[PDB]
Amino acid sequence: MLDAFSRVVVNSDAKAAYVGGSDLQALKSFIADGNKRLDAVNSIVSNASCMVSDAVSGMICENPGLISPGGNCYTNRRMAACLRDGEIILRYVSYALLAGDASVLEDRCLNGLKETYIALGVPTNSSIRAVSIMKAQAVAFITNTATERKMSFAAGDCTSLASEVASYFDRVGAAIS
Amino acid sequence: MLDAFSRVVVNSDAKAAYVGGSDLQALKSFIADGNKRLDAVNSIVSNASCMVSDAVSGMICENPGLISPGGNCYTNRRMAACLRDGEIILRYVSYALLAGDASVLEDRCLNGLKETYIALGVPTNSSIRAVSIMKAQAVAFITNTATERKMSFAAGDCTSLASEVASYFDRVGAAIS
Amino acid sequence: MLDAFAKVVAQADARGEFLSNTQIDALSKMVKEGNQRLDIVNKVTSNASAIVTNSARALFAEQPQLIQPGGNAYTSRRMAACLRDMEIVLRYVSYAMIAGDSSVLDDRCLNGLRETYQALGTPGSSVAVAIQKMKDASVALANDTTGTPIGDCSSLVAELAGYFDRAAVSVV
Amino acid sequence: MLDAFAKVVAQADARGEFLSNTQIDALSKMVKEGNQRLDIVNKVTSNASAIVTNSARALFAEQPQLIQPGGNAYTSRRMAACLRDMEIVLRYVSYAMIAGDSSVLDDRCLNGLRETYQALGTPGSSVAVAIQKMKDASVALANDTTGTPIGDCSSLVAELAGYFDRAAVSVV
Amino acid sequence: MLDAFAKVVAQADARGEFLSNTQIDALSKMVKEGNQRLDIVNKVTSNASAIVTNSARALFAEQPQLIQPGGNAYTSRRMAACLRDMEIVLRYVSYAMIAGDSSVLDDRCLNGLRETYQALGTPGSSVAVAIQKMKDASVALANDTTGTPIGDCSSLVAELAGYFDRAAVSVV
Amino acid sequence: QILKSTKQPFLESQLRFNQISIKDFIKGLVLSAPFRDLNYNVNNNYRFVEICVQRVLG
Amino acid sequence: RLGTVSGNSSLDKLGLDKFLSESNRAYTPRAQPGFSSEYEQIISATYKQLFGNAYIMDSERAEMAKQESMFRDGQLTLKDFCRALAKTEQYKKRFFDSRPLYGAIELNFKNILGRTPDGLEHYRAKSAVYDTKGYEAFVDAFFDDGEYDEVYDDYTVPFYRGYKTEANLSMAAFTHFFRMVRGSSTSDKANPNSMQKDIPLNYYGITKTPLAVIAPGAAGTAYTESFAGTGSWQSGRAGLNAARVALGVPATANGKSFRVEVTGYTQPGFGITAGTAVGKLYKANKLSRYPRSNKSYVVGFDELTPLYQRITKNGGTIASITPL
Amino acid sequence: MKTPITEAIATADNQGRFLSNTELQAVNGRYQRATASLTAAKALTGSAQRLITGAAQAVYNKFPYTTQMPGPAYASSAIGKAKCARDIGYYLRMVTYCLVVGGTGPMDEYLVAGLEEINRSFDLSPSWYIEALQYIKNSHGLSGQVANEANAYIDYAINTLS
Ligand SMILES: C=CC1=C(C)[C@@H](Cc2[nH]c(/C=C3N=C(/C=C4\NC(=O)[C@H](C)[C@H]4CC)C(C)=C\3CCC(=O)O)c(CCC(=O)O)c2C)NC1=O
Ligand SMILES: C=CC1=C(C)[C@@H](Cc2[nH]c(/C=C3N=C(/C=C4\NC(=O)[C@H](C)[C@H]4CC)C(C)=C\3CCC(=O)O)c(CCC(=O)O)c2C)NC1=O
Ligand SMILES: C=CC1=C(C)[C@@H](Cc2[nH]c(/C=C3N=C(/C=C4\NC(=O)[C@H](C)[C@H]4CC)C(C)=C\3CCC(=O)O)c(CCC(=O)O)c2C)NC1=O
Ligand SMILES: C=CC1=C(C)[C@@H](Cc2[nH]c(/C=C3N=C(/C=C4\NC(=O)[C@H](C)[C@H]4CC)C(C)=C\3CCC(=O)O)c(CCC(=O)O)c2C)NC1=O
Ligand SMILES: C=CC1=C(C)[C@@H](Cc2[nH]c(/C=C3N=C(/C=C4\NC(=O)[C@H](C)[C@H]4CC)C(C)=C\3CCC(=O)O)c(CCC(=O)O)c2C)NC1=O
Ligand SMILES: C=CC1=C(C)[C@@H](Cc2[nH]c(/C=C3N=C(/C=C4\NC(=O)[C@H](C)[C@H]4CC)C(C)=C\3CCC(=O)O)c(CCC(=O)O)c2C)NC1=O
Ligand SMILES: C=CC1=C(C)[C@@H](Cc2[nH]c(/C=C3N=C(/C=C4\NC(=O)[C@H](C)[C@H]4CC)C(C)=C\3CCC(=O)O)c(CCC(=O)O)c2C)NC1=O
Ligand SMILES: C=CC1=C(C)[C@@H](Cc2[nH]c(/C=C3N=C(/C=C4\NC(=O)[C@H](C)[C@H]4CC)C(C)=C\3CCC(=O)O)c(CCC(=O)O)c2C)NC1=O
Ligand SMILES: C=CC1=C(C)[C@@H](Cc2[nH]c(/C=C3N=C(/C=C4\NC(=O)[C@H](C)[C@H]4CC)C(C)=C\3CCC(=O)O)c(CCC(=O)O)c2C)NC1=O
Ligand SMILES: C=CC1=C(C)[C@@H](Cc2[nH]c(/C=C3N=C(/C=C4\NC(=O)[C@H](C)[C@H]4CC)C(C)=C\3CCC(=O)O)c(CCC(=O)O)c2C)NC1=O
Ligand SMILES: CCC1=C(C)/C(=C/C2=NC(=C\c3[nH]c(/C=C4\NC(=O)[C@H](C)[C@H]4CC)c(C)c3CCC(=O)O)/C(CCC(=O)O)=C2C)NC1=O
Ligand SMILES: CCC1=C(C)/C(=C/C2=NC(=C\c3[nH]c(/C=C4\NC(=O)[C@H](C)[C@H]4CC)c(C)c3CCC(=O)O)/C(CCC(=O)O)=C2C)NC1=O
Ligand SMILES: CCC1=C(C)/C(=C/C2=NC(=C\c3[nH]c(/C=C4\NC(=O)[C@H](C)[C@H]4CC)c(C)c3CCC(=O)O)/C(CCC(=O)O)=C2C)NC1=O
Ligand SMILES: CCC1=C(C)/C(=C/C2=NC(=C\c3[nH]c(/C=C4\NC(=O)[C@H](C)[C@H]4CC)c(C)c3CCC(=O)O)/C(CCC(=O)O)=C2C)NC1=O
Repeated sequence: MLDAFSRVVVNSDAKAAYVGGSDLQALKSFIADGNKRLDAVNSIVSNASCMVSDAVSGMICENPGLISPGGNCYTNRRMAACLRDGEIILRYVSYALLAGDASVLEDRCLNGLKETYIALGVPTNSSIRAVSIMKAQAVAFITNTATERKMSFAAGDCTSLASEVASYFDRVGAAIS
Repeated sequence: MLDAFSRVVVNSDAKAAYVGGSDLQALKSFIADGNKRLDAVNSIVSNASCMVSDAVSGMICENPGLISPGGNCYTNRRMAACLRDGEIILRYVSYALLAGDASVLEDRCLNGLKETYIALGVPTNSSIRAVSIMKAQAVAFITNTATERKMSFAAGDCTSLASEVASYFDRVGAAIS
Repeated sequence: MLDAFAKVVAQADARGEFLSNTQIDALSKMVKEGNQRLDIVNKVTSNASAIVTNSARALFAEQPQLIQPGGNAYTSRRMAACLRDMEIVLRYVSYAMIAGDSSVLDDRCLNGLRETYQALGTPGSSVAVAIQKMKDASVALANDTTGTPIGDCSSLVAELAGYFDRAAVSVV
Repeated sequence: MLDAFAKVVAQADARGEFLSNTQIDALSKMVKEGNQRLDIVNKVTSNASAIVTNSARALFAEQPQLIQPGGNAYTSRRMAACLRDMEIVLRYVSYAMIAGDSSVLDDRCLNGLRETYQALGTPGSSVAVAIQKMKDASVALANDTTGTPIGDCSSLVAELAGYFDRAAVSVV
Repeated sequence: MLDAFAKVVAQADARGEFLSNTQIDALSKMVKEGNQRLDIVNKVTSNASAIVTNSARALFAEQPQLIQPGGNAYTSRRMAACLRDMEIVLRYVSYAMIAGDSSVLDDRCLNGLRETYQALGTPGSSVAVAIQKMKDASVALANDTTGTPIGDCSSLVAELAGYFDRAAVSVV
Repeated sequence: QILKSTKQPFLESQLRFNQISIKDFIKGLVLSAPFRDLNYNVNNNYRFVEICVQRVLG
Repeated sequence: RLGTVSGNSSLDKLGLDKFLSESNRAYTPRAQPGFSSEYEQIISATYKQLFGNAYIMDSERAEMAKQESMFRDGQLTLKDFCRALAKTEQYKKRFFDSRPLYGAIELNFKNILGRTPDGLEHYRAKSAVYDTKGYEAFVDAFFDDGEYDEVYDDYTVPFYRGYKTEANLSMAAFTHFFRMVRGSSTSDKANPNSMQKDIPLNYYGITKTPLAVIAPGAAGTAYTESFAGTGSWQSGRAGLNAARVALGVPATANGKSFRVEVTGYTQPGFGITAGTAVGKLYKANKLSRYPRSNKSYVVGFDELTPLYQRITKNGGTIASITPL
Repeated sequence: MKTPITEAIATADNQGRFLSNTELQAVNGRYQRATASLTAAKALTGSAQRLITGAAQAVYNKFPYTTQMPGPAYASSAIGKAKCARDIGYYLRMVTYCLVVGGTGPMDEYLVAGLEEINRSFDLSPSWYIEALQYIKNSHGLSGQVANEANAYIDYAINTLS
């Protein structure tokens, strides 16, 4: 399973490259400000189930007829599966942040999620409308720009990694586009 | 699985006849030539470690692009598997000649190894160059004209039998083709 | 493409015998109810778009995420292609109504139609609602007694409801 | 297609080298038997409609369940398509007689022939017993001493049997 | 196919609103490279034979398997099959570079390339070196301002080499 | 020319097995040996183009 | 992500990473009291493993709140514990009663044994127990055989094993195994080849025919062709599937033949000018150009080049290409 | 299988058309002659063993060589006469299937297509079956419009053997 420490060793074994210290400086930049990844992960995994609390509630306020007859989150069984559907994919977003690659959301989640959501008739527009809501919901704990809450940080620019979650949120709508 | 003795039964079944003296004349001459075939397959299975030696170290000197970093026999599991993938397919034709029928080869392995192999990614032209390197490796041993090891048989001419193991191994190669 | 008459002929030929006396009056029953069956498909071809636009406006008022911006059937190139599928299955059930069987219906429409709806990403539970939205409107005019002499046409509209039910099953 | 001369071209093109001298004196043995090849294909295709209809007639005698109604070869569409495939194997065996190898018979006619028959449902054990009638009607046809002078062609009739038993084990 | 102007309209329709004014001056950076894209096409479309000669000059040298007797590209149509396949990975990248995305690159070349090499047995190992021998051959070839003024083009050298590595991972 | 000798009984069976298409079935009929000796040996190349655009392209 | 020789591993990117990472064995001969985060992880592992990653909520886990507690002293795992989970209402709601008998059999092998049965003589031995000796011996036909008492000793958890050469199933059982396993984000129901109402492998599991092993999550893996047999004995139709054989004069006219597998086309895409023809957009008979998608073709080697153009200029994605 | 009902469906499916008043008289005119054609099918069914064996003897009176000549294609033996009576029973069965469906559907599919491949292979003459069918044409003993429907599908079979 890939991470950014081992992204280069599946790159350099095309070259059979004994890694002299030129290409390793990005890994020495990965170990430089990986604390800002680490200080964002504790700002995610402690504030995790309030991301999904307004995900489908933010979806149903503008796409109202999925709790209507002929919806998709009509019953209690139809709705509670959707709240675990969104919380699984945000669990699998933040595996990739501390790892450093786009491994885990492709080799487990999107190795077959496009045929999943069309086997059930899960609407792909509303299952990216919530994740576009969960895009900007997941950047605000990294940014500390939130209307409601402040996390005890140190003050720098994490905008290299504030859009890296959005650079994981783009390829979750790769197949379910 | 079919036997040649079973082959005349279903021949005599949709015909709804009994067994006559007419088709019996093939099988009674098959009995007395049974020891000659029994003098064949014992030397096929007892020099099998040489035949899987020259299966894979011979095909790799005529395309060394698989031991290259990035090839399809590069790592030491795929190095281990190619030693293992060839020592089952000559074990199956040792079963197939005692029955005489190729259907035991067909239903066990030759129904569907081709559909796996392009999803396992291995090339088939490399395989049939490794299939046919066991083909002439086989037919030396049944006739006792092998160079570096000469074994104990009787005296005669098993070139009807030596075409039969050549009648198997092309269909081994045509299955992957 | 078989008929009701050709389905009982093709079962006879594979047995290799003539038609029995119980099978000719089973078909002589079927020809005297022919003007009932000609009066049914005259009702659902003289209203062959007033069924469809009133079934579309029923469904679009009920399910609102079809017309939403971003929807499956939102834009006007995916709106006539929604009304194309709502109009050919009203056509192809009415071919299966006049035949007496539905082997015209599944092979010319429904063979793998839920597999092409899988490839487009179409919600198929709502189109099965739209066939049921078309099914009761089709039997409300088949039961309409205007202009025709009055009799019993009971099992023919239960046959017509079975053709819509066979269409609405294999699209989800 | 490949004949026997096209074998050792492609059996040495991947090997890389030239044609070695120890192989071609076996191939100049084959042109001594070149005149005993072409009579023998002329023996088969002159009687090419008397080996087919004399062995389909002896097939339906022993197996009456194919021409009975509801059988596989019952109708006139499926009788003509039974005599079609009985002559198709008679072409591609005699194509392999003139060439010197099997590799046009089992590449254009036997590569999926039993899996054609498992999908259609024809008895694949029973096409082998029609072919083995045609084996015995042609090997015993190609041992006559009329039309040719006599001499031992016992080596070349085992090759004619060896493709007739190759279609006997292809179809089961 | 869709382009780099189309996706911010594809997220203006599938979201469903009007234009934000932050979506308008993000397109000013597209024409901050808009002239600077156009001379980058001149460094690859005027050197079409020049890269694909200089790369396959190198590729059989450290990897002599392709020219072996029994190698892949052995006959001259297979060696011409390399040259019609080396250029299209650069041609559709040259379609992708004037586009600004990889939609038409995935539409017409890439989707159907891993399995097509695997069915034919042409290796996935060495069709990535044909990316990589032209990868560094166009990093040098496009980084020079011979004819155009001098400034910042440090974005688009990480976009055409942001498309070769997309073609590298989509084939191995 | 829908005679018994001009029929193509092996090309007919591959259509019925859905092996080839209609476009591969029209291509087998112009390359059929009845179409050569009856419609291609008896006119030149400038009349045969008038046949293969009137019948094929319609 | 896609790759065969990308990092030397052929089947971690085929969808079997976590089915090859874990082993799921339990270490104590009875479950110790006091700590309830070390053996409840084993139960929710088996609640996705045996049910096939189906959603068991706690509203039905507390309906089944006896059968795991008797495992904690008194039952064995894999022999008795998931056997008790196979005799539930929740097991009978998904894999027994919404579907036919063979579909209940051929989904039980993925659930219990971790394989696909080949032919019908493996369907013969399992369905000779239901029609004679009920449902409870039908479920316990699996659990007391050589296929169950050898691969797992009784304190592991039953994994997937239908890809290895030590599991001597067939070569066709490989090809069915990636029809049944579509990554780790599917179920019995969230599977497009069969939902809960259907049967997975009706023809192909019986007749041992191998199929195109498509890597899941690929570009255009939303394809499966439908079924209609051809011929006049079985009164079938023609025009739905391309043939699986490629025999004849068009076998070796254009070289070696192939079978391609197109995902699907639409109405925008046919013209070579990037749009829709503004007009009536149809013919008079109101069908598409490809009036059902997910179609397939049989084509030789010397026309692979214009056919790969003609699919890809028209909006069709390709699943795979298999030679015939 | 062409019927009148599976032909007007096909021209409706060519034009994308709902079943108009044009296609509702092609299927109505089948119903005004399904009365007379189903009595003719019921009458030919009952008098089958009179008409089959009577036509098999009327062949042998016109062509007496067929009962005399040796070899397997002739009626000179017991099993040669049994296969001739099977064949007229195959021919007369497809006449009654056409009176049920109202057209020449079942004898197109099950009888006519592939027939000349058999009659050349097994050395069977097509004029042996004209004389068998010209017996059945003017010895079924029907009358009126019941005879008009049986005499339409009998000489459709004569014209595909001629
Ligand atoms: C129609 C009904 C309706 C809703 C339910 C909300 C749903 C909603 N929430 C957020 C957006 C958000 N939601 C959260 C979540 C939380 N904030 C916290 O700190 C808590 C711990 C946690 C639960 C309250 C955060 C951090 C953001 C981003 C910034 C913010 O709004 O605070 C966004 C913006 C996402 C985007 O830009 O696409 C939306 C639409 N808005 C609506 O219009
Ligand atoms: C097990 C738990 C555990 C952790 C999570 C880390 C905790 C941690 N976070 C940071 C440190 C930091 N975190 C931030 C981040 C930010 N500041 C902002 O206001 C932005 C909003 C946000 C950027 C996204 C910055 C800028 C630093 C200091 C630079 C650095 O990372 O060293 C540091 C370095 C400061 C120091 O040296 O003391 C440490 C130790 N260590 C632990 O032991
Ligand atoms: C490319 C690198 C390379 C090798 C690895 C060796 C391997 C090797 N051996 C043989 C050829 C052979 N190899 C054997 C096998 C054996 N002989 C015995 O008697 C033993 C019991 C047994 C185990 C060694 C036999 C019997 C032949 C045929 C020659 C002969 O002995 O008559 C061939 C020719 C087969 C062919 O390609 O068609 C090759 C390539 N030679 C090489 O050039
Ligand atoms: C009936 C016999 C029989 C077999 C052959 C195997 C079939 C088979 N072979 C391999 C797997 C393989 N087989 C080979 C072998 C070869 N590939 C090449 O490039 C060479 C042409 C050739 C050596 C001669 C290789 C290299 C692997 C890859 C192992 C891997 O991918 O990890 C696998 C995958 C194993 C797994 O995923 O666990 C299977 C099921 N099983 C059987 O029961
Ligand atoms: C216990 C183990 C066991 C065996 C190994 C075989 C042993 C065996 N081999 C042969 C006998 C024979 N085997 C051969 C075979 C060959 N001779 C050649 O010249 C070729 C090199 C080769 C294969 C073509 C021939 C020609 C005979 C003599 C003919 C015969 O009587 O079978 C015989 C019969 C005559 C005899 O008693 O010796 C027996 C019993 N049977 C067994 O039960
Ligand atoms: C003695 C008093 C007396 C009556 C007035 C009628 C009243 C009446 N009309 C209809 C029913 C009908 N009656 C007619 C007849 C006609 N419609 C016309 O426009 C034509 C002028 C006329 C003769 C062709 C038709 C066409 C229907 C069916 C239409 C409907 O659904 O009502 C029915 C139901 C079935 C029936 O019996 O016909 C009844 C009870 N019956 C009676 O017992
Ligand atoms: C060429 C086109 C064509 C038509 C449009 C119809 C029109 C039509 N219907 C009927 C005749 C009839 N039509 C019906 C049908 C019905 N009566 C009802 O009240 C129900 C609403 C409906 C049931 C479906 C009945 C029941 C009769 C017979 C009247 C009776 O019962 O006495 C008749 C009288 C003669 C006949 O039976 O055919 C005619 C001409 N027939 C045709 O041939
Ligand atoms: C265009 C078609 C065509 C043919 C079919 C052959 C036919 C043919 N065969 C022979 C000549 C012969 N042909 C045979 C053949 C046979 N004897 C048997 O017992 C077998 C039944 C049969 C083999 C199938 C023999 C034994 C000879 C004489 C020996 C010899 O050829 O020297 C000759 C005389 C010249 C010669 O001796 O070679 C000719 C013309 N040649 C042709 O040009
Ligand atoms: C009409 C067709 C058309 C072209 C063929 C190109 C050619 C071109 N480029 C530039 C203009 C430019 N071209 C470059 C490009 C480069 N400088 C570098 O350092 C790189 C090595 C090199 C890219 C290969 C830069 C950086 C500018 C802007 C000058 C500046 O930065 O001040 C201009 C001047 C007008 C302008 O600024 O847009 C023109 C005509 N642009 C076009 O519009
Ligand atoms: C590790 C990867 C992984 C996942 C991603 C999920 C994937 C997943 N989702 C659902 C299943 C589902 N998921 C949804 C969710 C939604 N539909 C909508 O319209 C909303 C927009 C959206 C919520 C955010 C719905 C409605 C179902 C169907 C439940 C049902 O059919 O009742 C199922 C079926 C489970 C079952 O019902 O038994 C599975 C396996 N599970 C996994 O193991
Ligand atoms: C290129 C060479 C070629 C081969 C190899 C071939 C096989 C072949 N045999 C077929 C059918 C058939 N083949 C048979 C033949 C038999 N079934 C029996 O029960 C008998 C044992 C046997 C006759 C003696 C029958 C009855 C059909 C079915 C015909 C139909 O369904 O229309 C079909 C379906 C199409 C058809 O002919 O109707 C194919 C493709 N076709 C070819 O064109
Ligand atoms: C629409 C755009 C398009 C694509 C994407 C395409 C791919 C494509 N590449 C092919 C072949 C090929 N491609 C190669 C190329 C290579 N093999 C190697 O080993 C080298 C590493 C590499 C570069 C030299 C070879 C050798 C073949 C022929 C395979 C064979 O004949 O064995 C073929 C088979 C037909 C043919 O020979 O052209 C297709 C369809 N063709 C197209 O028209
Ligand atoms: C041979 C007869 C035939 C079949 C079997 C068939 C299936 C079919 N339905 C299609 C589209 C479609 N079908 C629908 C229908 C619906 N979507 C919804 O939201 C509603 C629930 C439902 C109906 C109101 C829509 C919106 C499209 C267009 C989807 C697209 O273009 O991407 C397409 C794509 C091409 C087209 O525009 O027609 C095919 C091939 N088409 C045919 O002509
Ligand atoms: C339903 C469509 C259909 C038709 C038409 C049909 C004809 C048909 N007639 C046959 C034979 C035959 N048909 C006859 C009939 C006759 N010879 C005479 O001398 C009489 C004058 C004449 C009877 C009127 C005979 C003697 C044979 C046997 C030929 C043989 O065994 O070689 C055979 C050979 C198989 C057999 O019956 O043993 C076929 C296939 N089969 C069909 O499935």
